Amino acid sequence: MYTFVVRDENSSVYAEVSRLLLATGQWKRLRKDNPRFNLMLGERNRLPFGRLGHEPGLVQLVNYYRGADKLCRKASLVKLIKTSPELSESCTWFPESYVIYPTDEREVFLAAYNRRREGREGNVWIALISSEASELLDFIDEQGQVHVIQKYLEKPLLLEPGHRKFDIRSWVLVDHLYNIYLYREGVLRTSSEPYNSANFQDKTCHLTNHCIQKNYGRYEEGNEMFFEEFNQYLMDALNTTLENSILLQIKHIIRSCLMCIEPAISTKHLHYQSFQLFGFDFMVDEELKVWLIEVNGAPACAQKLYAELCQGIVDVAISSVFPLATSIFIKLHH
Amino acid sequence: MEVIELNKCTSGQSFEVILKPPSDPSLEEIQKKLEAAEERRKYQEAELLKHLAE
Amino acid sequence: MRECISIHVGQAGVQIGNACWELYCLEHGIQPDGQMPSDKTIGGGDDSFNTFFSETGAGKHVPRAVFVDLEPTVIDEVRTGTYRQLFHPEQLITGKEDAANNYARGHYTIGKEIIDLVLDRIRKLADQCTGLQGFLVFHSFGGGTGSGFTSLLMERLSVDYGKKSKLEFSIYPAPQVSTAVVEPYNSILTTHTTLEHSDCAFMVDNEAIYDICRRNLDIERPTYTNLNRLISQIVSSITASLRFDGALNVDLTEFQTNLVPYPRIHFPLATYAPVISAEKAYHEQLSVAEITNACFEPANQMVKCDPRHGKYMACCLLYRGDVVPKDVNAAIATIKTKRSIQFVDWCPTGFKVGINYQPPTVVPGGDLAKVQRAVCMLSNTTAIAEAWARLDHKFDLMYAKRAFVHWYVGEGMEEGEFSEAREDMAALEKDYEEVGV
Amino acid sequence: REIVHIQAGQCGNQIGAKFWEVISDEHGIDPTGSYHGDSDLQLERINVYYNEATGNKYVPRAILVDLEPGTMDSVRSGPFGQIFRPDNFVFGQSGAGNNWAKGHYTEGAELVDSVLDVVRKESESCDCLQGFQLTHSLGGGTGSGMGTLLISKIREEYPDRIMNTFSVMPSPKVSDTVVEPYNATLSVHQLVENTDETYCIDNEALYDICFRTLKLTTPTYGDLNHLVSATMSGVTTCLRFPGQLNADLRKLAVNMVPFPRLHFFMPGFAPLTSRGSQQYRALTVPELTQQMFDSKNMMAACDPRHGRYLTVAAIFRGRMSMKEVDEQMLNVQNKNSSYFVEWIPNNVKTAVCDIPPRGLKMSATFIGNSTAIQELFKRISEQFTAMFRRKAFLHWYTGEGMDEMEFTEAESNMNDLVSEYQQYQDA
Ligand SMILES: Nc1nc2c(ncn2[C@@H]2O[C@H](COP(=O)(O)OP(=O)(O)OP(=O)(O)O)[C@@H](O)[C@H]2O)c(=O)[nH]1
Ligand SMILES: Nc1ncnc2c1ncn2[C@@H]1O[C@H](COP(=O)(O)OP(=O)(O)CP(=O)(O)O)[C@@H](O)[C@H]1O
Ligand SMILES: Nc1nc2c(ncn2[C@@H]2O[C@H](COP(=O)(O)OP(=O)(O)O)[C@@H](O)[C@H]2O)c(=O)[nH]1
Ligand SMILES: CCN(CC)c1ccc(NC(=O)c2cc3scnc3[nH]2)cc1
Ligand SMILES: [Ca+2]
Ligand SMILES: [Mg+2]
Ligand SMILES: [Mg+2]
Ligand code: NA
Repeated sequence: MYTFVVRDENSSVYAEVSRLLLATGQWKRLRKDNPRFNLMLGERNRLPFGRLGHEPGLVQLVNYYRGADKLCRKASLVKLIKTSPELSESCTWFPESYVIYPTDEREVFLAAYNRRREGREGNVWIALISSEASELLDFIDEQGQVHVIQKYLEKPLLLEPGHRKFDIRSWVLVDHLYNIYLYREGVLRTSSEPYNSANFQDKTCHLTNHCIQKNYGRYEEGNEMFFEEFNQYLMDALNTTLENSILLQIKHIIRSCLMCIEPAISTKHLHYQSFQLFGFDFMVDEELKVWLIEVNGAPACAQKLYAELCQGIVDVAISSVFPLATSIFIKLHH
Repeated sequence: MEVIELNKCTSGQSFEVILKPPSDPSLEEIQKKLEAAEERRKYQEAELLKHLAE
Repeated sequence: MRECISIHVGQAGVQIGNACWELYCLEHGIQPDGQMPSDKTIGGGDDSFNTFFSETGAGKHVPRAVFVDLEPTVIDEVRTGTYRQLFHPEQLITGKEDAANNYARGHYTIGKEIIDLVLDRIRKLADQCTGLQGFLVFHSFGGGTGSGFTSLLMERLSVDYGKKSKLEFSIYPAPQVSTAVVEPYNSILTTHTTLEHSDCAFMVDNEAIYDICRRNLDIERPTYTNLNRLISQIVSSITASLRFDGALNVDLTEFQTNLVPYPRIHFPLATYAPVISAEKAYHEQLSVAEITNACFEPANQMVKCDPRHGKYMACCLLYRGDVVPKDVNAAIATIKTKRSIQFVDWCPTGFKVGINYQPPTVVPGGDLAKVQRAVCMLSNTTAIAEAWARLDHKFDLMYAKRAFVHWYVGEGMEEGEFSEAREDMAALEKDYEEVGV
Repeated sequence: REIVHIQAGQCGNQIGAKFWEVISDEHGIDPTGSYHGDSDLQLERINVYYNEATGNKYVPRAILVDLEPGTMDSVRSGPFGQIFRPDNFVFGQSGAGNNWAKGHYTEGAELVDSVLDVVRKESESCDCLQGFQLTHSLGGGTGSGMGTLLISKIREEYPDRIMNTFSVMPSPKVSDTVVEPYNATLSVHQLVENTDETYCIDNEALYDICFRTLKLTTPTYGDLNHLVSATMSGVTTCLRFPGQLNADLRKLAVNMVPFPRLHFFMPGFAPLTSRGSQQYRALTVPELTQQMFDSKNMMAACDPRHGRYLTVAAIFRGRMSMKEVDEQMLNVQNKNSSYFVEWIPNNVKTAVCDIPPRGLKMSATFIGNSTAIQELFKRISEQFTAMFRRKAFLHWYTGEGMDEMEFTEAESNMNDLVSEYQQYQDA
């Protein structure tokens, strides 16, 4: 009979998890500030890792990896990839990006830009989307935050029927043993209105966020296409499968990113242990080449997959540590 | 990389290896504090004995 | 040669003092009766071990140390211990009634009645010094004496010995080995009052020492004897440079220079390896690379925390046994390629190494196995602030309800000193953060 | 570090006598006062309760008080009757008639100075007196009235000394007279002010235990006192025997009492035993822990589930796996952390002594500072008001010079004590 606490109630994912735990009748929820817990569903900001693993006779576990923010924040991600030999500046699956600070690496970004003057070579960048630096670097001084500038992929793979843009979301679970588990079910957050490569002010057809579009729901319910359909499309349209054309690259990128920061965040020989659910966002160009967009440290799930995914978390990340009285995951071996 | 300040002797040796370069109260103040706390133990004790006297 | 005086305050300080001086004698070949056949300069000398020992014309080598406790039971075991002849009666000061785990009682009430006596007995040693460096002060955070009287003593030493340095060996409170609840109060209170009176303080969490004794020495439930003999080994590693020939950390001033850039942030993290059980039948001796790599495992640290998520300001490696600079540099080179070691931008990323060819001496019949090589790393990492965070949280929980406060107020202390001390700790935690991220 | 013992009244002297009977056996002291044991751990802390009298004999640092000679004559002719110093027998003749006023204001006032002379003579002999302890009932006249009078005058002459009590609470289940709630309410008023620790020994609980658990058809005061002496031996174990626990009464008080007025403890003991009926099956450590936390072994008829523990202390005795002790102790907390306040970190502490009590090869003594103790005072307050609203039986008191106002005040302070416990139960 184990105990746990909840310190982020805006978490749609772990709200489902806390519920499932209670339903087993072998887990009891405590208050926010009760330290005598076995599990902690902690907050997103300033989680007190320093106070974990100091309760005698209590094996403590937390649903967040300390230091994982370096991967799950755009400014840190670019810095991580460029400075890490494991990934390097010659990274093939990450769009070239640069860190820009308001009034740093700005004069360097121009070096690549000064060459783009060659012409006949696509030149559009994102923070929003524009074709020239002058206006790009003029609005990043108008919010006051630290923003990243990245090469916009001008020739994305476009779904038919519709001529639509789309991004892929993969959910990855890393347990206490740092086993990397890819959820077999992903989702395509697609565009409903056709992709217009002319001008990029109208960001309804370019930004494929589930919220921005809320022609919604024309093709697929909720503007969300899942792997079974998307796979069938690739077979019929492009004479290939999802596993071959895209997923091998996805599995490669996920495995490369986490293995890189493993020595920095691993809780192998620590006095407390950690697991965490990640949300990798990918992008496919017209030549079936996968690109990494970003990583989410506190991802939300698709409505259909909440039940299956959340149950999976309890199985391999919680019950693995706290046992009770075929798998929906793909283990990325290393 | 760079080893420096190497000093050797019979009992052992010491050195330094660099990998990358960079980028009170007075005595009276004390005894006033202590005595300021003593008078308060005596005030508290006085009010106790007063209370017990009533 | 410059002398060093050791001050042991409270039960923890005294009993650890015993473990250390016991070990020192075995290392320097000094006998329980205080005789040292090795020393040919009878009745005096200019040697390195004279830093911790003075000599009598009769050839006895006496510790430059003073034991102080507000209750006699612990020090009484020194008076009748195996090293009873070693010490001088005036070096052992005992009260009648302890501080009852009350900082205010140790500091104000009882402290006032014995502080002058202690300073007088300390002055008797300082007069026998040709050039006193300063003091090494052993005590617990938790005890009323170890916390209360120590802070008072540290204040007076800064008045009567302004130019002299002062180092701390402080026992951080752990529920595993404590029947006290008010420890968080005493720790915050004594840290606040002592902070600017201490140049360098080595904290030791009983939690860490406890688990090391269970994990590595296979001791089911460590006693204080088990903890202390392990602690004494660490302390020995840290003070070895003051008692032997060398060029690294030869005086107390050099501890501040090499480990403490910022005065307030003067709490270096200690990490020790290897810890091997004497009851371990078969043991494969560990190499320089293996023991050095172990200095970056949290399980070997004197305080459990995660240096990966902080920044280093300094780092010293202190080896004892079969070690040469070659194998050390080779070890460092490998370790950095695989581990997270961030230094603050305004510091050089490097290590000050010290080696003593004589391997670590072990207490006969003790729990530790003899080894061919051992190492103690002294790294000033911001990650040690986790220990302050834990402590300050426990403090805030109790003080929000003013629990147990009446005990302190009843001894003449102001409730305001609680908030003053807590404010200081809040500033300290933020100082660590500015440097750390 | 010596402790001066006082026992006042019938109840106080009878539980006190058995207390000395029990620990005198543990320390190997015979009724004559001569040591006859095997271990020497029985002696290196025997100065706490015994003065080493001339002729190689140990004499209890105990003072026996009463306003009638009846009970004290029984002590003197009891098993360990001679062990006590004859000069320390201080008694009157008139009695107290179960009247708090007589014990506190008239009959007792006449005798109290005589008692203090004996307290003084004992204290002056102490190298370093660590505190006083009193055994008494709160339902009678002498132990209740004169006891709280003594406490008041000891605090006057020794204001910086620890003053604790082992106080027997009255219950209708085991009642001598109807005015027991009056005497109890008046006494609690005193204990809240002038003691550091009061071990609440409820006769209701002692009766229930003897009947429900121990299966005794009609328990006597002797049966009730087997539980008291065993508990008292338990809480004093770490004071009387050497161990890694280096604490005097003051240090123990600091760690157990977070608020000065809330110092009323629930004692407990395991395994529960009938006198004479000895034990064959030794309890496993899990069983000791489970029982001492169960309400059925509590000596204060309070349900700890109706409140929250501020602090808890547990003294295990006998040879056992101290690892297993921890694991089981750490288990109770981690199972029911809702009944422990979260704003006092690590408020459950444990100790082990190698020497078990007689008859048992291992045992556990429970000391709980629970807010549930308010149920005890609530009970007394109900019984109090039931009579006081009609001013019943009050003439016994006003006849001794007391005014109704003093009853109203005493009632108010105890109702405040209840509201205080309720404050932290909601924190
Ligand atoms: N490592 C270690 N810690 C100890 C030892 N003795 C006591 N402690 C710790 O010290 C804390 C309690 O303070 P003490 O040193 O026992 O008390 P004190 O300094 O004598 O002060 P008083 O309250 O007057 O007794 C607890 O957290 C103990 O764990 C010891 O021998 N070794
Ligand atoms: N370099 C690039 N080329 C093309 N499209 C890009 C791009 N970078 C981002 N996008 C598009 O912009 C959209 C929003 O980008 P981004 O991922 O930064 O938003 P976000 O903060 O919402 C990630 P999440 O919602 O998962 O936390 C993506 O869905 C993708 O369509
Ligand atoms: N446990 C116990 N309680 C007693 C004993 N004698 C009396 N009492 C209780 O104490 C109250 C009577 O007080 P008593 O000691 O006789 O009064 P006193 O002699 O004038 O101080 C009643 O509530 C009894 O239940 C006894 O021997 N043991
Ligand atoms: C501090 C936690 N522990 C267990 C480690 C503990 C141990 C013993 C006691 N005993 C007493 O407080 C007491 C004994 C007597 S005799 C007269 N008054 C008293 N008071 C309390 C707590
Ligand atoms: Ca010499
Ligand atoms: Mg002490
Ligand atoms: Mg009677
Ligand atoms: Na007199």
